[PDB]
Amino acid sequence: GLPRKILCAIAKKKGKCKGPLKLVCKC
Repeated sequence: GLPRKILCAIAKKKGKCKGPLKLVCKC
């Protein structure tokens, strides 16, 4: 899988960030 920093770039661009990514990246 992709790194949590790279997943977060996509998550905040699409507007879909959730646990654990939301806690990890502070979305």
